[PDB]
Amino acid sequence: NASAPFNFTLPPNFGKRPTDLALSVILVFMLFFIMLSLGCTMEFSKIKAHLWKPKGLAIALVAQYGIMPLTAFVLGKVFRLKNIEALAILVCGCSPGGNLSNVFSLAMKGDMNLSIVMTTCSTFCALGMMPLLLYIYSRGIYDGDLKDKVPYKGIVISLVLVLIPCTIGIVLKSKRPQYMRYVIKGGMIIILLCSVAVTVLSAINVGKSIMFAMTPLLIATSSLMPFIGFLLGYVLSALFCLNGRCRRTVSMETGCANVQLCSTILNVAFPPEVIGPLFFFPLLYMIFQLGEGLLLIAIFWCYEKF
Amino acid sequence: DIVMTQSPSSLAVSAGEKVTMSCKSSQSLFNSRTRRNYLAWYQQKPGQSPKLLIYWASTRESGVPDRFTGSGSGTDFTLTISSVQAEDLAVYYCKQSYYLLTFGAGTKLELKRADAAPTVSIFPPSSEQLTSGGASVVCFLNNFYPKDINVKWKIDGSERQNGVLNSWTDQDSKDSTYSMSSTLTLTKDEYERHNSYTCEATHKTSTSPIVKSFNR
Amino acid sequence: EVQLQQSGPELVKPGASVKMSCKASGYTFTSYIIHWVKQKPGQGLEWIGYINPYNDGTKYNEKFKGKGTLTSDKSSSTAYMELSSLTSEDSAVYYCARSYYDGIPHYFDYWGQGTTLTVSSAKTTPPSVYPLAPGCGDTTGSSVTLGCLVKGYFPESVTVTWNSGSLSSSVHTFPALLQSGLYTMSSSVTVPSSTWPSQTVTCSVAHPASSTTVDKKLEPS
Repeated sequence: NASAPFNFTLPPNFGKRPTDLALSVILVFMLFFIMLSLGCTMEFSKIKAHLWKPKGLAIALVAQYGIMPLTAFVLGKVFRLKNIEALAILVCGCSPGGNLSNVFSLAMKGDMNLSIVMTTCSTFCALGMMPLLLYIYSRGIYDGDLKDKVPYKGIVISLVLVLIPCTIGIVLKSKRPQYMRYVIKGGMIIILLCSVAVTVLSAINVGKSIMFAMTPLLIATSSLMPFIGFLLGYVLSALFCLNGRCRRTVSMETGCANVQLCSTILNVAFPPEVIGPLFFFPLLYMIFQLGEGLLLIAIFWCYEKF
Repeated sequence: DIVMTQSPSSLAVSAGEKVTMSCKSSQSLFNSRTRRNYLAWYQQKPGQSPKLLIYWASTRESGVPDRFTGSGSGTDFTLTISSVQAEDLAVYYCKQSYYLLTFGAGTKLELKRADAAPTVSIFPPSSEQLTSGGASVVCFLNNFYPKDINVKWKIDGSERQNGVLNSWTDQDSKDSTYSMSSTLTLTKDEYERHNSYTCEATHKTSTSPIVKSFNR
Repeated sequence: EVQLQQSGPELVKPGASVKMSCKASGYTFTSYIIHWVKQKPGQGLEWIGYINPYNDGTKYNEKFKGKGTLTSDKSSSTAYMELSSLTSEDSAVYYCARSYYDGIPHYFDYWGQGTTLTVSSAKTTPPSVYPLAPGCGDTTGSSVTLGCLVKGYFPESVTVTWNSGSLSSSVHTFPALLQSGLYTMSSSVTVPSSTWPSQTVTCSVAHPASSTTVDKKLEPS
């Protein structure tokens, strides 16, 4: 069929819809409340002790950065994927641990301070040295340098939005821990309201429900990536002589990856008419692994009660 | 880097003789991840922009005649035309795009001729040319098909081969043969001290070179 | 379908400062990337570099990295190419080509008509036409050849015709190649010797770049 661009197109209003800005600000507010309420149940002693012992941090970074990009490249080469799809899956693989994974860590309820220090150190390491590995692993694809194409202001903004609410929570609990219940209830109700609002808004904001036109093997590998990541993290944690409570959160952090930076780099690198359904690939992909995480949650409820 | 070298670089086919242009490139320009075999075969008619014929070295562009076929793998590729028409005479470069965009040397297509019987002609500078302060002696050969031909000047038994200009025609469509011209230019005050100005042309159609002498 | 329009032929001094514009409005200009290819006379094609207008990215060849410069205009949907460094040998033909680009440029499916860039000292002057005639003791033969050489004409716009000669039959025109800053071209026409004295032949030179149309008739020696 030679080489032709996809018929999918984005309206010009997509650049500056007020609804897009509303969606961005409500997600920022949601994440701020998530992080505040999530750090409201954390203490400084455990995070200091885990910072003193970067053993789990070291193994987490080794699994996420020294192995995950390599296996992502291997799967991309094996699946005979196109240049755009291979670049997208490589960027997803080299992406650091997503914030939502910490939420899933709350479901794990094991060594939460280790989880937060691991994810912040992973984001710092990403900001420090992601472009070099991205350029090394993308030989023959996108011959451009791409070094300046990766976002930097977004990474530091995310780092601030992670550190500030957690630090505020630790300070408030250490000094004056007397208003836990009201803050928790308000956070929960506002979180539910914002979730309902975003669920209502995104359905009409996305549009063009042609996400099923994607080729089957790309969907298969997008589903396999979180599974293989979780399996590799669990195996590395178990074979390295780590206790069970301290390994589930590390495995879940390693398996989950952020997709916002991948979306931003995909949109800045390529026009939206050139990209077909892959523009909707990351937003669904994380959702997919969320469901996968839910399955793991069931497995947890198959072990804690039994 | 990758450089393309074409072995024949020149051939002539009348109506249906095989052509089979081949360029071996430098290394294996085959993508392992994507089974595409990056390569492009173009056509550039004289006085016209290049026209794409084959992409991926296996698939032809829509609208081109079916006579253009391209088959190859790894480093070995071949483009065949079979039934060559009068409009198929052009230059093919087999451009590659695996790593860097590099073009080949180019292969020229001509028309075969049975035999060539060139005719020589020599002319001294005009009378009014000398008054202008210069002089130029010219010699042109007509109706010779093969490209391999040499021309040289002997003056008083001495070979100089300096200050010579050569020009070739463009193989007009009237007949498969074409002509060639050669000129020698020199300023005033040294034209008449040697005279002679003998010309000699060597061509593959005759063992004995054709020599023409000039007097006065 | 879509067509690519070039700026047109360019004649510039060795002082550089030349720009070539290529326009293509038949599709979404940001969906494809534009390559520039340089061709020397009779020496084959040569690649320069490509530009992606969406991200305004430019890539150049190693030889053309120093001089090549690519810019894009989304509003005009045009591609501009600049060198800022020219020599007398730099005269060539530049083509703009459109290609798809996912991770690697695939192929140049559409090309422009080409822009002929020439660099020289200009200084156009009327040519001098000198006829050719045999008769220096030669026995001639069944047919005799004749021509009219031209000296000192700068521009390419010139033609030679034989209204009283053999016309388009048995006429050869050697293309001119640059030398010493002023190139020369030659013409040859054959005429039977028996009918040559009866009907004289005159060569007419047409120089549209100037206002000279001098005509003369050759005389045997």
